[PDB]
Amino acid sequence: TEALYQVGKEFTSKMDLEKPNYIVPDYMPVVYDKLPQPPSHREAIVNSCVFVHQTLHQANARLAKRGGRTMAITPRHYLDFINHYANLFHEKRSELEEQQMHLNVGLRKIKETVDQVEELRRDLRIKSQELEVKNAAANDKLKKEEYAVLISEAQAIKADLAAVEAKVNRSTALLKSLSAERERWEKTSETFKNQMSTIAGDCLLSAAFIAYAGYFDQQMRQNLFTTWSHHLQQANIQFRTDIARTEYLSNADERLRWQASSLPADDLCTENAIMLKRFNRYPLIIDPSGQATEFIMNEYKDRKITRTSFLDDAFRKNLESALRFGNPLLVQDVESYDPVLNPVLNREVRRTGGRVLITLGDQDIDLSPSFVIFLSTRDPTVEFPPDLCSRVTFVNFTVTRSSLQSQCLNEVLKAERPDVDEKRSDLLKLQGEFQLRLRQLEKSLLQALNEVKGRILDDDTIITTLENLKREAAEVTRKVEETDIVMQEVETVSQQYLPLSTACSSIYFTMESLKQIHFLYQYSLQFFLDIYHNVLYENPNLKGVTDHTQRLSIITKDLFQVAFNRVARGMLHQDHITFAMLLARIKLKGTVGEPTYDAEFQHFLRGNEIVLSAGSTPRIQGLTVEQAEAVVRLSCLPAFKDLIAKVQADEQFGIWLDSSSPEQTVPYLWSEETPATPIGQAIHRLLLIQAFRPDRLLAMAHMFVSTNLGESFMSIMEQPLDLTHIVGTEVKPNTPVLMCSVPGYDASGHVEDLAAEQNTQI
Repeated sequence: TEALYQVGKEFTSKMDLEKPNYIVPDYMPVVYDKLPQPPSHREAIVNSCVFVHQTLHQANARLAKRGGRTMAITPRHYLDFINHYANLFHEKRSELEEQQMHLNVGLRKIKETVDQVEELRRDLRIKSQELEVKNAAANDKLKKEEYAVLISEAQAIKADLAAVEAKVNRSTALLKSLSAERERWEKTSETFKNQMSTIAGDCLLSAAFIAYAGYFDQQMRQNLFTTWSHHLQQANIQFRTDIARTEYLSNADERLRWQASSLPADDLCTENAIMLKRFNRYPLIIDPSGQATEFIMNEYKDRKITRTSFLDDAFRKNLESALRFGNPLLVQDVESYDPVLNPVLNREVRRTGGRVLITLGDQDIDLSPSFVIFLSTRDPTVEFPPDLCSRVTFVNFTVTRSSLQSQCLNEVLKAERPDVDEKRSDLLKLQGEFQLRLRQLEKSLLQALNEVKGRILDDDTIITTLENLKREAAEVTRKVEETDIVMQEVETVSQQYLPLSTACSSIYFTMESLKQIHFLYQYSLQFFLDIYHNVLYENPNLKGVTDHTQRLSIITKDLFQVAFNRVARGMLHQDHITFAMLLARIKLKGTVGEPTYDAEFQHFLRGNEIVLSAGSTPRIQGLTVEQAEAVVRLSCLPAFKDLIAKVQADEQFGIWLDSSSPEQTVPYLWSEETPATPIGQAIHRLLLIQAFRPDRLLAMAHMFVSTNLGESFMSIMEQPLDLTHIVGTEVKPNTPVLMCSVPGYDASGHVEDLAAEQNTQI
């Protein structure tokens, strides 16, 4: 902690972190034991910088204790952190001061313009007086050749007055047209002090996010930011809580180009793009889906980026060429990392004799300053050694629930409402261009007032340009309003397909969690997307259906069925009920008319955590000790509060307790106010069976799945595998077919027979 503080304080000396008005809180979140008792604002900032680094150690411990994969936290992360803090602070301070410079110039030109028309109106009145004097003098002289010149002079002044009065009206209309811009610039100028007062805190949070948050998923990234934000609050460090981190670390122009480079429209993906732009250590990209690899290649075509791999034979030549010519290089398969990059990643350059040299193996190479290297892997489960973790910036592309919901909502819209989906796509392109144009319009209009000398009225060209920029600004603003209402037509159509997209994300994230119960249950996002595509485009139940609502019900039903069919063929049969149980719970959440049953499922799981004392559990005649305890624990629900009495009042309960199939005749032994639902009755029977006949819990679970998903939902697993249909239609040629068998079983013969049936060579 002492080393971190000294590094932070020494490295932030160039920083302008002096806030004489800073108030020391009564409870100071001190992490450096020798931090001075009345800490200064700079002392608090460096103390907060130390705290952020130590939070990642706590963060790694929490994921490690839960079995999650963690990457080593090294001092190079801290050096990365403070480096980004210095750069962002200077960048944000420079941008704000530069912006405040234009606003002050723009405001003063408008104020001068208001003065100019005031004297020009005074001049207009003066010129009118001159016309009255000249006309009267000419008339009096005429009433008594030179007088023809005098009236010509008066007529010439009349043209001058006409030019003056037209200039007054046009400049007044310009001032009225510039009233909104003058008001907007005044408001921001007042807020200059507030923004200056939060840059120190805002950049600290932003820099920490770039240096540490890359490897973690959406939930863990948010937890880290909230922990840092909370600490700044206890330290009285000022930071704004309104602007999102993506908006504060990137502009709209860059985000527009990122979309053109096929970057997914997702906040975490946008955060990754910012990391891929503001990195200090070279980025290591983790993208199982592969859009990040495409995005990097789209973003760097103009700079001639080359894709290679650590396993390719030309990697050393490609690396040498990229270093020598300064071209971007993308290297895949970083799980096979070649330690030849160790000097490159550590930036161990030797500058002697006007030459910048990098030692690659035993050969010295001149390093061009435009060189950049990106490392990528498609395996999210790969472990890297701590030495590699210290040399790279982790940028993890993990699927978020919101992003998958958007992907699935868009895909069903494309399949089901192609006219609506196309209209949505055109509007997003139109609105993207429209917002782009407005940004140029406000920038250009600001530049015109910031580059004009003397007065605006003096040069009529400046006046015309402002009117044209204002005229185009109003029309585009008119075009934005009309695109807003048409999106409302798109949004209200898309609301019908929202529950399906929620079901899609829940199903995939259930599939993604199946690796926790067996190492074999590995499922990519493409596997689920193939399932989703099958339900939307290769569904025999939609052949003649035309009603959108009925098609949606078919799609929703068939999505659960195909998901179970394809996943369970690659699961052990003992785990089939577990996956079907979860799909039923996902489908239950989709039913608006059903209750949550959260308490009943809370009791169905865990359950044993309700500790019972010796006096808490009595001796119920007709039940064993374990059965009696299950009665007492189940008694905690309001529905089963009168559980012991109901069993005692039922002498026929003894017969049902020792029946072969008690799950099919579970007595109505639960109390309730309103009549329960068939799904609700099954859950009550499920709790009763678990309490009294745990050997029939699987049988009751199958009935629960039958109640939610149908009687034939699990029937495919009972049939022999139809390898012919799956290989011919469901399996892509690039996808290997994995024949996994338990000992004593071997699927080689099935493949050999399958080739014979198809009369194909193998």
